[PDB]
Amino acid sequence: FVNQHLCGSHLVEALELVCGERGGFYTPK
Amino acid sequence: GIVEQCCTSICSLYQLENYCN
Repeated sequence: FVNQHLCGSHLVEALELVCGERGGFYTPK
Repeated sequence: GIVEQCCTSICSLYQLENYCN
């Protein structure tokens, strides 16, 4: 991404930083 | 692979850019 890693809930939070819309990226829930 | 590509490391946002489908 840019500095944080992408494992655990860090990857999901990174998807929101990319687009930001719900049901737009991988949303495990 | 995108997540497993650098899950235990820091690759680049250019990979996650393909997660807005």
